[PDB]
Amino acid sequence: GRYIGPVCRLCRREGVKLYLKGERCYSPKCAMERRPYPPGQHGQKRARRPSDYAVRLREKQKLRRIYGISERQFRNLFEEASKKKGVTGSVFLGLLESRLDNVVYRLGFAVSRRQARQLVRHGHITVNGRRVDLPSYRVRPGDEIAVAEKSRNLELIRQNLEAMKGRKVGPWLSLDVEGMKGKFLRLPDREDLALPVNEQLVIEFYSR
Amino acid sequence: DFEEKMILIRRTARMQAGGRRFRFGALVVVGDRQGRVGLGFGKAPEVPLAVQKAGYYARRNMVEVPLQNGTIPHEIEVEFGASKIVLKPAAPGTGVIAGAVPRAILELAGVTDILTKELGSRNPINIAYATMEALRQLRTKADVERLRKGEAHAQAQ
Amino acid sequence: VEITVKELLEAGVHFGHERKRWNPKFARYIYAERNGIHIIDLQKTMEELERTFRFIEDLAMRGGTILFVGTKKQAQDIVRMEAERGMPYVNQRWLGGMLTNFKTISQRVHRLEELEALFASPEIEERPKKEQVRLKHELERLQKYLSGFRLLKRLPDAIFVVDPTKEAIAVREARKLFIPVIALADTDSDPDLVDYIIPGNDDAIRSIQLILSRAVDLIIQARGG
Amino acid sequence: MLTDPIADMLTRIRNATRVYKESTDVPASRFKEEILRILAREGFIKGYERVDVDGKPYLRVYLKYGPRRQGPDPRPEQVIHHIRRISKPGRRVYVGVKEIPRVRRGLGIAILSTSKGVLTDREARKLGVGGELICEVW
RNA sequence: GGGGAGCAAACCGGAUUAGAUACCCGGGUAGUCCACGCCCUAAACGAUGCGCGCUAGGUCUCUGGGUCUCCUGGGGGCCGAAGCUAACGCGUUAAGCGCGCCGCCUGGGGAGUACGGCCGCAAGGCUGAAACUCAAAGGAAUUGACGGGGGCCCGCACAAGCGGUGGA
RNA sequence: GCAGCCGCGGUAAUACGGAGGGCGCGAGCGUUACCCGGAUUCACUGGGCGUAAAGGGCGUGUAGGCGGCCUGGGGCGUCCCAUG
Ligand SMILES: [Mg+2]
Ligand SMILES: [Mg+2]
Ligand SMILES: [Mg+2]
Ligand SMILES: [Mg+2]
Ligand SMILES: [Mg+2]
Ligand SMILES: [Mg+2]
Ligand SMILES: [Mg+2]
Ligand SMILES: [Mg+2]
Ligand SMILES: [Mg+2]
Ligand SMILES: [Mg+2]
Ligand SMILES: [Mg+2]
Ligand SMILES: [Mg+2]
Ligand SMILES: [Mg+2]
Ligand SMILES: [Mg+2]
Ligand SMILES: [Mg+2]
Ligand SMILES: [Mg+2]
Ligand SMILES: [Mg+2]
Ligand SMILES: [Mg+2]
Ligand SMILES: [Mg+2]
Ligand SMILES: [Mg+2]
Ligand SMILES: [Mg+2]
Ligand SMILES: [Mg+2]
Ligand SMILES: [Mg+2]
Ligand SMILES: [Mg+2]
Ligand SMILES: [Mg+2]
Ligand SMILES: [Mg+2]
Ligand SMILES: [Mg+2]
Ligand SMILES: [Mg+2]
Ligand SMILES: [Mg+2]
Ligand SMILES: [Mg+2]
Ligand SMILES: [Mg+2]
Ligand SMILES: [Mg+2]
Ligand SMILES: [Mg+2]
Ligand SMILES: [Mg+2]
Ligand SMILES: [Mg+2]
Ligand SMILES: [Mg+2]
Ligand SMILES: [Mg+2]
Ligand SMILES: [Mg+2]
Ligand SMILES: [Mg+2]
Ligand SMILES: [Mg+2]
Ligand SMILES: [Mg+2]
Ligand SMILES: [Mg+2]
Ligand SMILES: [Mg+2]
Ligand SMILES: [Mg+2]
Ligand SMILES: [Mg+2]
Ligand SMILES: [Mg+2]
Ligand SMILES: [Mg+2]
Ligand SMILES: [Mg+2]
Ligand SMILES: [Mg+2]
Ligand SMILES: [Mg+2]
Ligand SMILES: [Mg+2]
Ligand SMILES: [Mg+2]
Ligand SMILES: [Zn+2]
Repeated sequence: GRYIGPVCRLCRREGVKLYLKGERCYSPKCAMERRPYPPGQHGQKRARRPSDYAVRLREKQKLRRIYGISERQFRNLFEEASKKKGVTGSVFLGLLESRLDNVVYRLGFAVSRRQARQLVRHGHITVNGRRVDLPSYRVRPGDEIAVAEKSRNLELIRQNLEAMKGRKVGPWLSLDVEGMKGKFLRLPDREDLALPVNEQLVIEFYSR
Repeated sequence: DFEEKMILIRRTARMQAGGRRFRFGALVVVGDRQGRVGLGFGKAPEVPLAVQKAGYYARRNMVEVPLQNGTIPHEIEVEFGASKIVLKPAAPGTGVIAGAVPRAILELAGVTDILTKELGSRNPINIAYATMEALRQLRTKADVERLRKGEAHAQAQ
Repeated sequence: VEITVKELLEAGVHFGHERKRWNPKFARYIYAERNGIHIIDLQKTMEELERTFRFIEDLAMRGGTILFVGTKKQAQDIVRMEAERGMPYVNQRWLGGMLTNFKTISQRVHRLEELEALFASPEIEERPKKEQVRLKHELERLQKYLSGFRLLKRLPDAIFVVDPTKEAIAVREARKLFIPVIALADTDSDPDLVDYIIPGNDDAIRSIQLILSRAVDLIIQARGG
Repeated sequence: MLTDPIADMLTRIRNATRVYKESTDVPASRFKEEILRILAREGFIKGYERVDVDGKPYLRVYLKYGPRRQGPDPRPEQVIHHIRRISKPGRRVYVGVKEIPRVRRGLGIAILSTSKGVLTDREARKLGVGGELICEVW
């Protein structure tokens, strides 16, 4: 299925912080905070210089891992993004960011992207008044992304929206904290997303 | 103060009665990712020493690539010995779609989008040189206009 | 101080080489051939000597050093004395590298500055009488080859060579380093390699003697006195 | 024997330039002189002049170069870097308008023979016509 | 069919050599020669198809013409501009820049083999594979090593000596 | 025993076998077979033949291919427009 398994670890293979976890990825526990080397017997030993493949590969993985997502779903989007009029490097991220699983997390309903996928799949999410539970559903602009009237009372739902007390939400989005609704306004331009990815390397990895 | 890259490192043999005797060769690129790149091939008897050498040479052999918005001003094809490179400029978000060598050279030039094929001999060193020579040769509806009008330029501009 | 078309004839400046040795590129500087030898158009020589002297002058006026070069047995003592009156010169052997490998050559300068240092010194009478002579010999050669190079504390602003086809080592070096080349060029030479040309006899004393002096004359004219 | 006199013309210019000839003569022809007329406008040559060699019609092509260069080889940049015959006898090359090509991202010329004249790629594409694709230049 | 001095496959005899059954020597038939008819292959080589135009020069030579210091054609060589080349080299006798047309190539061995067809009196030739098998076969250039290759030089290395070992 | 290729294994195997650890994908992953690609390695785009494979042993010349300068007609090729 999607990847379940140990995560603060990919956090470590990519050598940067992926925020795959959640409340502690922010605390002095992400093991990036404690063991910034990669996992395994050998992560202590000095690295060999990467091959071009290596760097192209890893930059792909870093980006993909950030977003959850299977390679088959990933490659299929990069494919779709190339068929688009646009700058595919950017068009891609816009497409990624359009995922319900993601929109929800960015909205601040879920602590993390992983937790977000459940919130979706277990039916806790409204899209335009109706239920949606495919984490892959594509949110278009004008879409309203709410919490189910039912699931309004969850600890994490309420506990997370109380962090919204002092966060502010992405510039292409609008949150209705009290009403527990968010609206998807436009696609995020490249400059809005501030990921630690060199999208261009991803493109290059796929043109082999 | 540029980035350096390793195109390739090799070992090579002489001969003396009683043994092979070795020497090392390093192919090094040097760029500032905004239109200046130099290539150096240095040999010394020790590998890191060769690279030092190589790096020195690279900076003396420098070429100003006229980058036009991440890409090169027109297409171009250049032979060097057996080896031959073709550089077709490309649109945004295309990437350096180029082989092992040319990439390194192009990347450090400051190029981001470009099409490529190697052809003929694939030999690193000559492909290295063919590429550097290709870039040494690019011009601009600007560079070109001055060559052709030239002999009375500044009457129309 | 300029120069007369007449004075040039008297020098025998227009007497080229035989037709056998000959660079067709040089044709653009030839009147005709009489009895086997090409005769250099002085009407040209003169109009180039101008463009060329005009360069030499401003360069000097701005403080530039001009390296004079003549290996040929004819030139030597002319290059020498002319240089001195105030530039550097090479007149014994052109040591390959003097320009492009300038550093490790000028290294040899500090060696003789330091052996000069050692012979004015007490510390010399120390060394065994064998190293003593063998050190005077080291010094001696260095003075031979370097007595004019040792004035160059950095690459010349231009080099002025007598006979470019003899010297095209020196010349090659200059062009690789983007130093302007000036030469007294005969018919045997690629004029394309000479940034500032003077076509005319690169062979006779009476010819070089004239050119080099008027050059140098012009130099210390435009150095204030 | 001579079979392509336009090849011959182009190639005369090519070989000339590589030796930095100031000028070369080419046996005349209404057609060739048209191609030259084009090359003139676009600045690849200073111009041509019609002359007479032994009472034979010729065309003096006056070539144009770059400026002298420093470094150890000072032979000027070419202005006609590359001239090349496309439609040849024994394989003609006709192009429809939406198939007339672009030479060096707009930096070069393709010379076309059309029922409306001898046109440059741009001149032809403006008059909305195509024809025989003679040569390319840059 | 004619001719046959000299030469000389095979073959005969002498030597050499571990053995020669070859290299050396003495003989010697075909053949080499002429005519006529066949054969039609070659390192049939410039290992470079023909024709035409264009792109510095120097020098040597055979051979024409001129107002024959020199100029101007056509050959044959050497050296070289530009250029070309993997290099060696080529370089107005192109292997440079171009157009026309023909022939040919597409990994090594198998193999110029097999089969078929054509020619041939014959010997045989032209045309011409695959199965299989290898992972190379190749070209030029570099360093070295070696040569019953060359050149110059040295060591009690030989020679010139004096004295020994090998025998007891 | 591995082995697509170059190769690995003859007592220190990052190449066999097991283990730990890692990488890559994930209800799938590998293998074999076949097509296209890479293969400008049949080269129209886009290759060659002095020595790498490659100029016919040389000529004559048939079909065919190709062919100087000026002017004019035809408009087959060719090009443009409208329409099916
Ligand atoms: Mg592909
Ligand atoms: Mg430029
Ligand atoms: Mg080639
Ligand atoms: Mg563009
Ligand atoms: Mg190849
Ligand atoms: Mg290969
Ligand atoms: Mg001389
Ligand atoms: Mg059509
Ligand atoms: Mg008989
Ligand atoms: Mg016998
Ligand atoms: Mg006998
Ligand atoms: Mg006999
Ligand atoms: Mg005639
Ligand atoms: Mg003659
Ligand atoms: Mg001749
Ligand atoms: Mg030669
Ligand atoms: Mg050359
Ligand atoms: Mg010719
Ligand atoms: Mg060829
Ligand atoms: Mg075959
Ligand atoms: Mg085979
Ligand atoms: Mg055969
Ligand atoms: Mg045979
Ligand atoms: Mg045969
Ligand atoms: Mg048979
Ligand atoms: Mg029969
Ligand atoms: Mg035959
Ligand atoms: Mg060999
Ligand atoms: Mg020897
Ligand atoms: Mg003795
Ligand atoms: Mg004795
Ligand atoms: Mg005894
Ligand atoms: Mg295995
Ligand atoms: Mg393995
Ligand atoms: Mg193992
Ligand atoms: Mg395990
Ligand atoms: Mg595992
Ligand atoms: Mg193909
Ligand atoms: Mg072709
Ligand atoms: Mg080939
Ligand atoms: Mg052979
Ligand atoms: Mg061959
Ligand atoms: Mg032949
Ligand atoms: Mg043959
Ligand atoms: Mg016919
Ligand atoms: Mg016809
Ligand atoms: Mg015709
Ligand atoms: Mg007509
Ligand atoms: Mg008509
Ligand atoms: Mg009509
Ligand atoms: Mg018609
Ligand atoms: Mg048509
Ligand atoms: Zn984490």
